[PDB]
Amino acid sequence: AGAIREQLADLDLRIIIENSLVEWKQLGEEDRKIVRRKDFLVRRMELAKHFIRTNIEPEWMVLCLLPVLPPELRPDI
Amino acid sequence: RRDNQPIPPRAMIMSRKYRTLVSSWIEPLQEEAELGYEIDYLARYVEEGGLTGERKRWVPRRGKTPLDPDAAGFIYSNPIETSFKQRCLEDWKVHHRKLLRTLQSEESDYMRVMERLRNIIVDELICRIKLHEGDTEFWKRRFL
Amino acid sequence: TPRRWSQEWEVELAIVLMAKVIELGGVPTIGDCAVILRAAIRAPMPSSFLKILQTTHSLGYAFGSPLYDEIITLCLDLGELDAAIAIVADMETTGITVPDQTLDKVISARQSNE
Amino acid sequence: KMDSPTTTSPDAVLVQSMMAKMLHNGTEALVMEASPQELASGKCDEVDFDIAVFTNLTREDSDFRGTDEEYRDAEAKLFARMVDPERHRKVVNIDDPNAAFFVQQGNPDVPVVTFAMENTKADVHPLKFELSLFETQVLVNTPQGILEISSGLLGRHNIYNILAAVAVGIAVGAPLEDIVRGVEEVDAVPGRCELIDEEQAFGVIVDHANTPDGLSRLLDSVRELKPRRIITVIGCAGENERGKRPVMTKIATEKSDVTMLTSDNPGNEDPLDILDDMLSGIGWTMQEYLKHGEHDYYPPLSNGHRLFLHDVRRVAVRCAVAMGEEGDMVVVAGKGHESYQLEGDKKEFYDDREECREALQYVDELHQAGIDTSEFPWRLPESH
Repeated sequence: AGAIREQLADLDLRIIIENSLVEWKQLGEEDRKIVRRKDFLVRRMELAKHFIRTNIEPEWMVLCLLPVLPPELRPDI
Repeated sequence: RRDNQPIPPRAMIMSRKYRTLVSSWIEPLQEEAELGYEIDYLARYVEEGGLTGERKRWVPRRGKTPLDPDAAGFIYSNPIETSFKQRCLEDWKVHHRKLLRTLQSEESDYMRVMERLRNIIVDELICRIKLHEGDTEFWKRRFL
Repeated sequence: TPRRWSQEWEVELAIVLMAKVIELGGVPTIGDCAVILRAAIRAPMPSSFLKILQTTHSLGYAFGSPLYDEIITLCLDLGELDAAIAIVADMETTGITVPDQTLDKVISARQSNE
Repeated sequence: KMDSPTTTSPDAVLVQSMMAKMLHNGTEALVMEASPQELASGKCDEVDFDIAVFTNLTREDSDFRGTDEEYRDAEAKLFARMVDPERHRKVVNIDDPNAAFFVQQGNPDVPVVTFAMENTKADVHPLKFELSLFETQVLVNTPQGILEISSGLLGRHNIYNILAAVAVGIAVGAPLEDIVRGVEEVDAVPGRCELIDEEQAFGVIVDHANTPDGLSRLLDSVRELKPRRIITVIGCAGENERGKRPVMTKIATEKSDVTMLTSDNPGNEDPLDILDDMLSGIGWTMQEYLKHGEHDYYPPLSNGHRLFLHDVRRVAVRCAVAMGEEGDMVVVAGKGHESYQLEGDKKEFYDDREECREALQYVDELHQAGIDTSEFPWRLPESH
């Protein structure tokens, strides 16, 4: 999982948007895969945009520390 | 000009290859010109603050802060660089896509203008097809 | 119907744009002037050669001697000697040293056409 | 060896302090460097010099806080003390235009022995020499006869150093056979074009050149040895000397077939920021170089040379040795004999000589393992 965190931390979110947009337009110029790939690209560029305008870092999807529930809420877990 | 408003420095920002908006759409893109002599890169280093630690380093770093100073002010970075040649070609294609779209919504000549439009993406017959984009009065008549 | 791109159209827009930027307080770079100049050299319109160097030198920029050799030899290739004789005329007014080989070939060209 | 403090200019107290220690231990003769800075500062003012040797004078030391005349007169202080004709001797290199000024210094009656590489009027001068990547062979004409010397020192600038040692031996009337044995005994002065020999087909030299003019002189001395390619490993110190960073890259890329930029002493500065400053001297940026890495291809420069980059000095030094071929020369400049790599504030132990020595041992097993290390990036057998 550490390798994944390095990929997430090193992502250029602005590059993702431009690459997804140009690939999306190329498929438009050209049947169950093209439509599915188009939906993948729109989701990816939507995801990148939200990270840019918020304070959420995508590398936080990989946990380095594990918060622990307070004891009174765990008198299974 | 009519408002007596000078061009601000942010508009006249300089790229790495030392080009401004005067010549950045001629399309050897992101490349310098001959100048008839070799560029003095040491002069650029000193004039960019390289002797005092105030130089702008083009080293990619982790974080959601763009490296390009021309991305300042935009919500999601500046537009991708498109030359004036690409823009004219894209504009040329888009118009004929609309012509192909309206032709399909309404005989040998019809097939020959069909192929010619697809080939672009006889031309005299294409020239009679009229677009009505923005003409509310025309669309009101067709709505009635 | 949109207008189709031509390198001639691109140059005349750049000359208009450079004039507006200078008259509105902007300083195009020495590289910008060469890029507009380089586009013309690929384009051939030798008429625009006089004005591009005029605004280049009005900004205090001097191209290298080989660059001035390129435009003069380019004019001879197309036969536009009127631009070449005017280009050497404005170089002399600016006082920039002009290589001997360029002077020799323009003089030979002037003698040939007479 | 004494555990000498890591000060580039020993103080007057230190020079006297250690000098008596040699006397207490039985030392009879001594040789000291007389730098212009030490002579100007008066540190060596109380040293009773017997023989004064003058090698050359070129305006290289930017650290000297003085004019060229002050730089010249500072070195003349040593020659000014040449007073006693019976005890003192003078050795001068007459190829330098200045040499006349030094000969006039001090007592003119003191004997003077002249040596020159090109001026045949010198007392000691070579008759013929051969230069190679591994050794130099020189036939030197001396007032007492001719000598044959085969030395491990490299470059024609080291012929002068041999001639000066011969002339000093001539001046003290030393046995010719002692002249040849003593010169041929010295093989590698540490950090001064020090050849790292491990029985391989390419030369590896480690030098202390860390300035634009030092690197230019070093690479011109390597080129005259006629190698097939020159591979230079160079870096810049951090937080200081910010003006030489683009300059040293332009020099290295115009004189070396392959250039490998790296980290010399980052200190508290980020190593990739210094490398960006170096890259600016040829019109590149770190971002552009890293983009070429993604496409697994680094294009050559306008002159056809190659530039590579790595911020870890240990990686960059050993990868440059692995690029060596038959009849090449790998130049590891910058540190020389220094044994520390300053990162942040801690002076981590790091010897350039050890890295080159250890890389030469294990370069064989890397090549038989199918790895193609001709350039960057390496081609593993399991990569396409």
